[PDB]
Amino acid sequence: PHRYRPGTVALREIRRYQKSTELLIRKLPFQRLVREIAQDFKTDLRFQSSAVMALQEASEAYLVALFEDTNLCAIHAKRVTIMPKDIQLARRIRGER
Amino acid sequence: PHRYRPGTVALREIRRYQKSTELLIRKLPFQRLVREIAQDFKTDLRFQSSAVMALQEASEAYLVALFEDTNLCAIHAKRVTIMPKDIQLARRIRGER
Amino acid sequence: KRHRKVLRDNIQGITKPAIRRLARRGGVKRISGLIYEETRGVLKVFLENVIRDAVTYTEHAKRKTVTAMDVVYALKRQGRTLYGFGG
Amino acid sequence: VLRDNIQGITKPAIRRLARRGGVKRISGLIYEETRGVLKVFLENVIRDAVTYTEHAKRKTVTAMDVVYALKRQGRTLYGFGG
Amino acid sequence: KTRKESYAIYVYKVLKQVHPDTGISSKAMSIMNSFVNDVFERIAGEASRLAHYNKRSTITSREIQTAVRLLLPGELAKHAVSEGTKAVTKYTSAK
Amino acid sequence: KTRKESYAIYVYKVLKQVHPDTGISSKAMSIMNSFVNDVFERIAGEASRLAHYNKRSTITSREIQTAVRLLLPGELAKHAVSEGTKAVTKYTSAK
Amino acid sequence: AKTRSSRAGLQFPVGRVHRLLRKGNYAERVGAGAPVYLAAVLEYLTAEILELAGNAARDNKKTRIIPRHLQLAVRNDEELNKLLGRVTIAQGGVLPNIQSVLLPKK
Amino acid sequence: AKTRSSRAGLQFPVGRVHRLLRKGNYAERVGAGAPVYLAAVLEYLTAEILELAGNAARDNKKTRIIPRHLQLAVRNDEELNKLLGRVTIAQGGVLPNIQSVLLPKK
DNA sequence: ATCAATATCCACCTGCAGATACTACCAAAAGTGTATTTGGAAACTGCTCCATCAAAAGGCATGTTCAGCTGAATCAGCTGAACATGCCTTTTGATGGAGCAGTTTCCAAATACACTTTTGGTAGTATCTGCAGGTGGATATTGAT
DNA sequence: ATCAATATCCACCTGCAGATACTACCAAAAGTGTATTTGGAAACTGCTCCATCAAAAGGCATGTTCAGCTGATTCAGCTGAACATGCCTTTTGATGGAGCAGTTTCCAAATACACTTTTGGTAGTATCTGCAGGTGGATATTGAT
Ligand SMILES: [Mg+2]
Repeated sequence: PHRYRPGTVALREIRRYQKSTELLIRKLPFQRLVREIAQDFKTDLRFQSSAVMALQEASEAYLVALFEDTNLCAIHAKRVTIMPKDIQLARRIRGER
Repeated sequence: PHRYRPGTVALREIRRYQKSTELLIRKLPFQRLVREIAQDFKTDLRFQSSAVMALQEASEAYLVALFEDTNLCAIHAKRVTIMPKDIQLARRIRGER
Repeated sequence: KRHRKVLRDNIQGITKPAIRRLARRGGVKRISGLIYEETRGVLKVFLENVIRDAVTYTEHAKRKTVTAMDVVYALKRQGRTLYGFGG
Repeated sequence: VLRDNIQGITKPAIRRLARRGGVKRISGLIYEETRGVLKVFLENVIRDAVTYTEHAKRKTVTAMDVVYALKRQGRTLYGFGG
Repeated sequence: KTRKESYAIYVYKVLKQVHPDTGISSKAMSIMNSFVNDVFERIAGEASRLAHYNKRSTITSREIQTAVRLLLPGELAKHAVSEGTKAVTKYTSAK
Repeated sequence: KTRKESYAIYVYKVLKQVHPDTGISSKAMSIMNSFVNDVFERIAGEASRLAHYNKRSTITSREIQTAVRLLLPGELAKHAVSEGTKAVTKYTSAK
Repeated sequence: AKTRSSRAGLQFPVGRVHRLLRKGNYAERVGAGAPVYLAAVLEYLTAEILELAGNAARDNKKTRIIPRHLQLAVRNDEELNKLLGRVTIAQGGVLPNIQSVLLPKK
Repeated sequence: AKTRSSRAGLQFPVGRVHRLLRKGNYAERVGAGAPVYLAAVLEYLTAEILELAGNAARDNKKTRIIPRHLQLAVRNDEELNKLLGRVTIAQGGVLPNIQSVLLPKK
């Protein structure tokens, strides 16, 4: 019976994911989500597959940057745990509100 | 023998200044600072009166707004006192750092 | 075409593990349980804004297909320029 | 009484600005920090304005030189032309 | 000496329709003028871009329209689009 | 089968100049292609505005020059200005 | 002779708008409706702001609109605020607003 | 029989850059030096990025520059990082960077 | 420290994807040359409006005092990380057509040029007034007790 | 609570900075009539690649467990708020002169147009090679003790 202490796999993962460049959201789920939102703006639309890829690349890049900013907000609060309030502070300061 | 509590006048001034629109830096000091800074870019420069004005308007707007985000950053860390870190966090998230 | 499957609740395909991976790439060690819904919301707003503009470009061109270029131009308008897809 | 111009931006003036921004209590170190920030702001904007001046073969920075610099720095200002 | 143009009088005409007893400071009018010029550039700029994207040599009301949609927030876009299509109808039918 | 142009062969030439045993993936070339188009559009835009602001109808190498000083940061601007000046001087004398 | 503005029922100069578009290098060519459309939109947006700035004047017991009135008008309206969200109105000040944690205790 | 590129001592295409300036409607007229000067700047910047990207390829024992290398190049260089501070390189990943307080012990 | 469970780092290999190659060709380029149009530098100059400075105004540098904030120390409760476990969902590879995108004809529409009419910016002189800035006194707010 | 120091409120008054009003004016747009050039919907159809179906690769959901994080509590001490005004810097206003902006000029350079050549793209069919993803095998990291 063996166990890593909480935080050890987490750091392992940070090193792993910061080292690679593959998209981290599954393709199809993300694709449905796009098609859904789009349909709600306009019916009977098609997407070039690269257009979905473009969106996915943008979206993941946006979200990863948002989390660094979020992480900074937590740390500023003397925490190591990101919370919705941190995301909210980031987005206000960023002028997304 | 009558003294106001810490923060009473602070609140009073917030109300006063949030109500007015005058510039809150003295014209002359600001004009020198502008000219000094411009000197490193080109010598023997003259400035329109309205150009110095425009710069002041923009600087004070900029700084007032940064104090808003700064204040939010202090509050996020459960404080009421703005500190250089709060300015730093604000400028980092704004993408100025 | 006969029949056209109903899309609903797809936001949920953005799973807890996928969101954890993105946090990781973003250098996050610890994640409170409430982050996942919050992230789903934020992503939804992000996509709506980009897809609206993308689709607007599509319609202006009188097309039925959204191009890599429509998205690239939408991304540019919103100050999130993308390289790697034709723009 | 020899003194840098940056110091002309005084404690009470910086305090007033903070106040307009809704700030109640201010750490002592804020004043130097703010001066630093303001200096970078003016540098960036002035650099760009002067660059407009030089281009126009002038020796006077015009309000329009400033207005245009502000526009490309993403800080559009209204009320000084353009 | 050289004539310095402005939207100032048109702004002033519109002020009167909207608030016939209300005046406007110089500084305020300058700001209003900036505003018009700004939005002008933003809309034209987007329309230009649109034309180019679609290999077209002309900026037509369709471009200004899409431009307005892309630039204006929800409700403001809608009303502006309606005022826009309105004005073009009215102008066409008029001899 | 419409002809889609890019900067790819020029990026490749320049690549050979600096790193003679190094190749570039087609995705990496795509990004390189995007980057040139981007910087082109950004310089051409600044040049465009600059001309207008100065009631000029012509974009000269002087306009490009200021655009570069406006757009690029410090050291990249200094060096880019050399190389463009160098190329114009050498262009003028070369006929 | 009858102005294109009066034909389109507009206070805003269709003629000038037309011209400014040509000498703007926006495209090679410019259709006839574009300036009409564009001018309407500008008139429209001018009205909205003037309306709300007037109201703002009224509130403060004034008949002359000043910058402060344009600022209060724009930042108290969600949609105008968003459109002008990277714009500074000279001499506008800010909306009165104090974070509640900064208020003294009851 | 000589191209303007060779005349200017450039790899990048002066003709092409001339052509693209005209159709982009940046101004009525395009001077003769402009495409020369711009094509040079373009070539300078692309050389600078390729140099740095090449090094990242080599630091990883690779022979073919891929998007990750472009990203390592840009993000590691203060000036290229600012020039492209609002741009995203598809397939570029991020820089390894873990904040201090997150690491183990004291 | 010692042991050991587990991740990590090499090194070496091998199919094959995707990259470099090449030969045919071509349309759309860029180049060359000669004719005609003009933008903007260049030079003189007139009048703002900008730097300078004396006199009049008035905001701030000072140091002392202590209320109340920030941050360290401590702790219980419980959230969120790790992991084992069962299997559903996505990924990968191979077959039908909606729609995009490429060619062409053709007129509805925008350009151009010159002309004739008015509008809008300025300046002139004067014309007018909304309100910032001051008074007085009534009432609210804050803080001491 | 009460009591009093001071801030805040409203009303009314008043001079003038800054607004609206005005006519000449003239010059420069904007609009009107005539001839020219050009763009892009509609009609048509090749053909790319998008949507939509079945088989294989592995990531997701869920429950359990407890490590350690968060956020409450308390508290000492440090640090920023408030305070009074003579004192020194900024503001207001007065006046030459830099330079910016208006104007006219003329030519080097740009547009235009018309063969003439070069080249950058693709397409067809081939040919090469960097490295991703598999293996096993040697060394680091981690956590119990
Ligand atoms: Mg739906």
